[PDB]
Amino acid sequence: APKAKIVLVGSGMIGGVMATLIVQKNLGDVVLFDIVKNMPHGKALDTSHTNVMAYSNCKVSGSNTYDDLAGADVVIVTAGFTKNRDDLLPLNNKIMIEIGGHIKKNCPNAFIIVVTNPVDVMVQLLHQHSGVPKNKIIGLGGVLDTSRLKYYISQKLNVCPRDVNAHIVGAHGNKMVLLKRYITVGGIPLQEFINNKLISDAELEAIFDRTVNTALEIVNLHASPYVAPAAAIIEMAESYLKDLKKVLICSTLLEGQYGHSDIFGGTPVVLGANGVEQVIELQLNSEEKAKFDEAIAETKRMKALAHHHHH
Amino acid sequence: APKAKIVLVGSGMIGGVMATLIVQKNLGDVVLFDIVKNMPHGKALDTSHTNVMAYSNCKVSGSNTYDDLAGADVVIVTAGFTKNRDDLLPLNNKIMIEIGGHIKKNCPNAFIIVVTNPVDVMVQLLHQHSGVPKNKIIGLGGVLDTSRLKYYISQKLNVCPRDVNAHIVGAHGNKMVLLKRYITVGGIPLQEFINNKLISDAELEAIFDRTVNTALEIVNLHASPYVAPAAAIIEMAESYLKDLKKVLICSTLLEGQYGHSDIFGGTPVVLGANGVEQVIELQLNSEEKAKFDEAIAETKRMKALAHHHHH
Amino acid sequence: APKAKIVLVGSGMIGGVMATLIVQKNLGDVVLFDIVKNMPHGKALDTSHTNVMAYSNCKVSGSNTYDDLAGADVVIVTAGFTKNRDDLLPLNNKIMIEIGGHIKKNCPNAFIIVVTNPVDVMVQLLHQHSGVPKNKIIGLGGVLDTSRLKYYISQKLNVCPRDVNAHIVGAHGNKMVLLKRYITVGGIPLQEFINNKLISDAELEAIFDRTVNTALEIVNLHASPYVAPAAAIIEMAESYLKDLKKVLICSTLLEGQYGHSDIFGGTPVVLGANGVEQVIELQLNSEEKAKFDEAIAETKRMKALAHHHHH
Amino acid sequence: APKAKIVLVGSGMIGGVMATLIVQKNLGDVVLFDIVKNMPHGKALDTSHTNVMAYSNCKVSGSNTYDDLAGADVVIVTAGFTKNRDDLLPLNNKIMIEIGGHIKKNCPNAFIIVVTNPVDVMVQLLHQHSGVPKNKIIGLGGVLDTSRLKYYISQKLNVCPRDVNAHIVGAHGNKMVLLKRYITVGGIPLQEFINNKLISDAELEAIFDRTVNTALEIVNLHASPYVAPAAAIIEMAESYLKDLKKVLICSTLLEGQYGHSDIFGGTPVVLGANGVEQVIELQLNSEEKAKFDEAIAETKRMKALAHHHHH
Repeated sequence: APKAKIVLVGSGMIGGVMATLIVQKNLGDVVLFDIVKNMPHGKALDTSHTNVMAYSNCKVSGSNTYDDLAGADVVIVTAGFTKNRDDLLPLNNKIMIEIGGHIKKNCPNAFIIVVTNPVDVMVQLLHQHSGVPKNKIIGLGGVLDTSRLKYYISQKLNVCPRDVNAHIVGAHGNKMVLLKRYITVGGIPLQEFINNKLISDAELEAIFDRTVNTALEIVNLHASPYVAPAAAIIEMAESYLKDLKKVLICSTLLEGQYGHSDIFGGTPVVLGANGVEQVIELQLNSEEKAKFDEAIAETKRMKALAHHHHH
Repeated sequence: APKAKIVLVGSGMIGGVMATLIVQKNLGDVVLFDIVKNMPHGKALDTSHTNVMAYSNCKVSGSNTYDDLAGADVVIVTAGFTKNRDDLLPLNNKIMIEIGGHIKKNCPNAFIIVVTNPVDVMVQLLHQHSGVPKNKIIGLGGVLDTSRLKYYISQKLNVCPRDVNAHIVGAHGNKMVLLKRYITVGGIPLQEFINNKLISDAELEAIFDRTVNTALEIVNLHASPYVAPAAAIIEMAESYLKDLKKVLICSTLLEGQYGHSDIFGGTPVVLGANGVEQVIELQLNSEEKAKFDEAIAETKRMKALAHHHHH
Repeated sequence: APKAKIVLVGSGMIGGVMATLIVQKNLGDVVLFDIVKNMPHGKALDTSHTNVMAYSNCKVSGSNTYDDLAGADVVIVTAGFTKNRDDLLPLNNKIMIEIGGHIKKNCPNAFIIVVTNPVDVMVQLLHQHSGVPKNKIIGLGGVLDTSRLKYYISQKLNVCPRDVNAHIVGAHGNKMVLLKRYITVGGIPLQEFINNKLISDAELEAIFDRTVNTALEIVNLHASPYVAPAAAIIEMAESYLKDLKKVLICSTLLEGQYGHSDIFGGTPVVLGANGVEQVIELQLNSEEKAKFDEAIAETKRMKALAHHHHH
Repeated sequence: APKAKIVLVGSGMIGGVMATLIVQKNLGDVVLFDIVKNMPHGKALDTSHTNVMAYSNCKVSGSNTYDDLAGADVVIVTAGFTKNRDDLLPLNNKIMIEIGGHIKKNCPNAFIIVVTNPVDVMVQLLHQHSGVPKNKIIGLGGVLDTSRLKYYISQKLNVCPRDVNAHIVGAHGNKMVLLKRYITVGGIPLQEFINNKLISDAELEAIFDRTVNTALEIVNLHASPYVAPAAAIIEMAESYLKDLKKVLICSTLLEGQYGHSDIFGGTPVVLGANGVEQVIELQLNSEEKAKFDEAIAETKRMKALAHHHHH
């Protein structure tokens, strides 16, 4: 096998960090694609020199040509308008449709990661127009949202961040379902730490609200989230590329899980060489299911608005 | 700060792998100490050349001189006789006593990891004779025993090994307490996977028995365990050295946890720059506590035999 | 030792990438300092979540307070105006003076890396006002400029980028001295590859010109260099922090090397736990020395303009 | 692509370290093959648990069945008798012949690394009997011998080990050709350091002799070389697997280089996805060529003795 070819469809801030991390990790050749003239060539050039510092040997190329999708193993889609918000849904639908046609033609066996918000909508639109199998396309959501929850808890408890495990399901956005019952610290139920007064229920509520609102908190601090999104996406991609079979929460086609079909939503999946190798259905109680249902309903509402412009 | 100085007291097979991994990870300068003439110099020389392949710069030196403990940041003790078994306990006590006197004199601020079996006994003897604070000495046990349990489950479930989390407490050896209730897969309770028929209770019983008996299985296959022990020890050491604050199950002085005091036993702890920063007490039920009590009792029985030879 | 504290004085694009890589590499706690209100808090928050994906445990904090330099082990200065160019020299002098006073007060034992252009001027101004020893301050230049030269040659020759070694000395900027005679490929003199017609002299001239002009090439492509600068700086910092003793070309105080004293200029140095542990003087011929002299002269011309505003 | 399959033909000490490092680096699934019953299963089991500590997911299996070569991407041959020495040559020839027949049948597209001494002989015998293309088989030699030379020089000069580059050619063993003229430190000719009295010619002679005699030095210290050999082999393998295109000195089929054809000998090569992608011929002077010729002559003498037993 030659190296993997990884095509970043969108070379904005998240793209730039993704390119950086791919080279750090020597994960494959990178194409920074964008519709903006020359900019992706400039970022690609800058990024390419870091092969020296990293002792890697990944090519990093820019592209303004959709045909450069040919032979892609992994396609990561960040392209889309970001600036009410529902008015962007049909514009972004058109972007998914165009990208999907190019994936179908040029790299129908690629594994596809969708980032364009609202991701649980956009991923399904790209699934439909790209024609790729359901195990070959996913959306970013839970790895990112849970990194925040895990991190905040770990700082309170003074433990390694990765030793906090947590589940956020349903959708990526304001209807995300944070599951207190599925939080552990070093594999131990969070409740034990609450029982010991090491962290309180009230503190946890504050951390939940902070988790849901983190993107807004960052924007209100005159920054914007792109470094953690990039890292989350690269964790997903790497699991696929290296057949690590990590359990990672991602937006995936539901086929009855949680009572839902014909829609994408956030749930733990196992990512390895065959893409989505397993879809894990958490055994939610009725209160948790109700919240899952609200997340799905909101994805459906926005999906309906995505199809069509009106005068 | 100069680099950490890491002294391996015992340069047998586990020592050799530890030296190898320290250089791979660029964790510090290494001293391979042993009472056997010249052998540690030979291993150290071989190991030193790997700095080139690893792009590291750790010194690796051999030693036949206890005074080379001076200035050690981390001391890892593997020295001891291994070939009934209880007859070795007083010989190994004498080894702990001798090493402890040298640690007290030459590196009283070192962090100490004890490996010599039975570790939960030997660690406490070295604690007592070295004079180091309780937060500065631990024994290998749970990281190693749980790596086996986690690994076997992960292979059954076809998930990344590290995504299986599990707890084995009390002691390292045949009385280890395997806690089915504290197993998770990607943070999700194992029971959910049993409910879905992805792994059965009967399979789990077989995996438990295999876990307890793994060292014997390897010896019966005409090999011997040293690679996983080494890796486990290096994970512990690295957590200390790098202040990662990982939750790792290790033998530590109990001060009332589980109803036990004045004895060492296996329990999750948090390892960072201040050594044992937290001792986590799992909220065991009575059936699990009974097994914990049997593990402690066996550590005490062997500790009693360690003190003295008889004619 | 607790973790290293690394203070990024300037939280713009290079700062952001530096923070990202420090967490990836688990190199220390990071402070993103800037005079811009709140922005560094926002970047720090985003960056902090990546501890989860990276299995690291570095704190990442923002700061708008110079006193947060207290206890810094490593201080990296990117702050300064960037938008003729010589008119900025006295404004940037004032920035170096202010930062230097804060380093002298709060972290006089820190190792300091200066990035603000023109670096060979700015580094010496910060040396003078910070009061730090000559072995504790350096400027970014040769690691960055050589990464470009090495990379371009490696692509022509189809070899691993790091296996091309090259020297660019004197100053960082348009008077950089590219030393054809000191280029090797897998340790073998470049000339052998020219002799074999694997790369021509004419190709090399084109690659030299491209190297000198790379920042302009990137800007003309509607991007800007910050990813490779960040990686270069982090390679330097890491060599110090981990005592790797890498030979890295950096701006350092000259004390007679190349016939020059009382000025900073680019030359290979060895970076380890004691800072600049060695200054290596290449045995330049007269033609190469003449170019070195032109680089120094230009640093002096700009240094003279830095001292004072005029009406 | 699924993961690479890496078959270690010989599961002795070098095999064990190789298995360890493959898992550390997550490079592929490993088969520890040996003719000794059960031992490779035992080592494989021990090694497999380290996936947990390493956050990797490489299978590690033992084998006593040559057919398990099926589908191997990389085959590393350490098998052979080691205990005069020329009497072993025909026994080891028979081992190469048997392994070659199994490679031809089961994995004719594998990349093959030969370690069995004398490697420059054994590699060519395995080439001939395996039928693999010349760009798909190499022998360990120069990466290992040069790691020693580089390391010893780096310790004298107090620089990072990898920043010393050096060439040892011709053969692996007592006729190795150490090329003083091709040593550099941070890319700078060694001669400059001799000129500055930082290292003397006499010191270098001592380091050369130590390099040639390192295996004997280690054995005389009651250890044996296996850790550095393993690391060297894994550097080669990784370059192939990851398409890094590193310049690495290895035993390869000569087709006129240095005046030699129809024989294997040590020379820098470039290792990437297409195997031996380039054979680099150093432009030796007559004195260096004479030594190269002596190395070849000795490989030929032993090759002649390898063919046949006598009564």
